[PDB]
Amino acid sequence: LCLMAKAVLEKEVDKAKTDGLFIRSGWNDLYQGLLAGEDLQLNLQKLENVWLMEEQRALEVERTVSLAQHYQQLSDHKFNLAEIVTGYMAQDKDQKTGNEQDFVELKNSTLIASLSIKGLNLVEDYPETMHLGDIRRIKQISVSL
Amino acid sequence: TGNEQDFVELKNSTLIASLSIKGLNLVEDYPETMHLGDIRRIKQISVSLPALLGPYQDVQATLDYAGENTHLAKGCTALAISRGMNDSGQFQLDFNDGKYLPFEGIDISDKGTLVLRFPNATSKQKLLLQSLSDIILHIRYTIRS
Amino acid sequence: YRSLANGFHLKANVVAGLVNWLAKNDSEFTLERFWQNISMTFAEEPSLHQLEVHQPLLIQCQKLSQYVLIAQWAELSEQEIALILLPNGIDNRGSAPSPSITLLKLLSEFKLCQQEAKVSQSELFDIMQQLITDTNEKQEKLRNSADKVIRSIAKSIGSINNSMDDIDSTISIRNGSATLFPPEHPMYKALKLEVSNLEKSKIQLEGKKKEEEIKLEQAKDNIQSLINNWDSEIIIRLADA
Amino acid sequence: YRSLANGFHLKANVVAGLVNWLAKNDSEFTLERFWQNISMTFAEEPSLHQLEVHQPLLIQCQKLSQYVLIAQWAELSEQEIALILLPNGIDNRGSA
Repeated sequence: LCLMAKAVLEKEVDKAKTDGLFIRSGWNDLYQGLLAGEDLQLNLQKLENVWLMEEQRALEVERTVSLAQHYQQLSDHKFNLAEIVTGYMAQDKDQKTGNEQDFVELKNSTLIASLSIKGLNLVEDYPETMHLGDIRRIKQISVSL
Repeated sequence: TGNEQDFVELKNSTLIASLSIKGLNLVEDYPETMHLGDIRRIKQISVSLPALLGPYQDVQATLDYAGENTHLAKGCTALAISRGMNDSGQFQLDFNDGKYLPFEGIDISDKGTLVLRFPNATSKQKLLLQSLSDIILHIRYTIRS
Repeated sequence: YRSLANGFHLKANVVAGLVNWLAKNDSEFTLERFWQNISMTFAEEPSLHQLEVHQPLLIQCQKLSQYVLIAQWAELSEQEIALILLPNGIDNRGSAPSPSITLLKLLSEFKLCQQEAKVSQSELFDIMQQLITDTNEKQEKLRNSADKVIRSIAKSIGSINNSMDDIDSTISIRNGSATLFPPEHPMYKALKLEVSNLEKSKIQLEGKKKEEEIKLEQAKDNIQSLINNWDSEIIIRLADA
Repeated sequence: YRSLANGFHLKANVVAGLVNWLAKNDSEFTLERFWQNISMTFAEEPSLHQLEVHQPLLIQCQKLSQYVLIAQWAELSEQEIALILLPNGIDNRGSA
């Protein structure tokens, strides 16, 4: 459980501060493992202090990237999505792949509308020359149709 | 530039619509001759944008605090815009939470400015920044003895 | 071993010595076989007739109790047992001699040796261990455990220099990204603190490095001096003890 | 000092007197050097041969134990040690 708590706080709080917490095992075989719970209590109290000091306010961004960008996608393999899926409604088991990153295919009757995350270009929304955002983490992805 | 306190500029394709908090004159709303309000503290600042976005076009924008403040906790100087309606820099904005809010704990009579930087207008922000009437800036502050 | 030691009024290392002691004499006994014989009985319905059927447990537990009686009579420590569990030991026979009168008077003369010396007894076990060992596996084992700490201190310096290079690269990036910024306290007064706070981290990493270099120097001094094992110093240690 | 004092059955100020006592005689000994010699060994895998290699700890701990025997024989208090740790002390020789 203490290792769970360390590996979960290392998501939010960066690993430059949670270094010396659970390096040593508190158990001592030469004695009967006495005072092993004190090591866990201290190393959870220090973990909790790391969480309460160095937790920061999130900067939320809601970005709506529809799939009207396959027409924009990579400018060497571009296509209109509604026209090509109308083409895929008949003549089964074909493919017009854009790339290995972005494509629309069907191997079976199941069709796959893939989309690369690097091709979304979401680091251009809040770029350099204004200083923020060491790390950008996805919070939640919801879909509208 | 209007002044060094209130101005509209652009150093890069990012434009800056700055706004001084002392120039808001919020201590004139509940003045003297009625006896209340030793301290006035900002509780929460939310922004509305009467722009046209249509179905799914997004506004990127920021807010910053400029003056000196040794009491804003961690990352509470910033706030991002993504909707245009009356929104804040939190998902599902709730006052009955154990955390603080962005811009919470700022005096009214300060010499700091609300900066309100938009990202690159040479990029996709053009034709979004064109239809811009004004910025509403719903301010919720707390009068307390 | 811990639960067998606390079942009696014994110590864990004494029982870990005695089971390995009985792992050699009566080679039918094995601690794995002892646990398998425990797990055969004591099913969903254990009883006393299940022990009356499975007589190898009734042999092995009394066999353990005999060596427990010998260890309580001779009052053996854990390193006293560990000295006789050396792969040749007393050199009359191989490792772990059988409980005869010969062992049971060897332990008596051994306790007389512990009484006569009037010094710390772990000194006696180290001297007696160099008299049993060969000073050829010991020297290479010290060289291996010495190059291990050279490797660990060099790996710690190699891991801290990467973080120092990372902090230096980020400070160089944040200095290169700074321009004039004629708003100073609105916009320029965020990179100065973000550089000056990492300056203290640079000072802390240099403070760690200036002691880990002393660790390297003390290691390379105390490891290039293991030459003087000449086998005559052990009897000098006997005349000391 | 507190953990070395509680390792034996001693007091914290008595050990803080005795380490500063040994900081002057045998000037190779330093409490910083003692902590660095502790941190050299006792790595991710400590053992007894690592102490057999690093013999300055085996000198320094026995050197500490000698002054512990002298402080237990003479039954020194902390201010008895602090009076002899004056910069000239008994004036026959210098400090410590």
